[PDB]
Amino acid sequence: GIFAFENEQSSTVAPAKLYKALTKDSDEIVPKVIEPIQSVEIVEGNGGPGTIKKIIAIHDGHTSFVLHKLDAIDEANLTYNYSIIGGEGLDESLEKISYESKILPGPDGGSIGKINVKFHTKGDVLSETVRDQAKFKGLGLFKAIEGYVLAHPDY
Repeated sequence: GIFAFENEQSSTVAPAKLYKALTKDSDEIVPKVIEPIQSVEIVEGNGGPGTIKKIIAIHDGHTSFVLHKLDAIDEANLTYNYSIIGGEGLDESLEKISYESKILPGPDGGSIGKINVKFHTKGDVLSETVRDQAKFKGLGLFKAIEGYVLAHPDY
């Protein structure tokens, strides 16, 4: 099954600056703002579509990871599409989770972040907890990165 959700967040950060933090600089920012995440390492690719990162974390004392794959990036349009594709951090009920994001300009030099999240389930149902766990994580990450650039614009 495929279950799709949309979220939109307003931000006061300038669109190109928010976009850069979410894309080019996320590997650097995330471990600062998500304590359990220790590092983000590129394991395949050099930046082409298909580049895979291992997001290494500890949770409840045990190191694991999720794998993150770049599906498409288009800086000129401030768009970025990625999937979570495996590792212990991806629920066993899921083939993958795909994200399609886009940063639009807002009023007064700010931004609007739009994301479309697609859960690819192995079965025909999407467990509520699986859905909610991942939505909390995703929008927490956007908010954590956004909050970082707000408090540390000179990073």
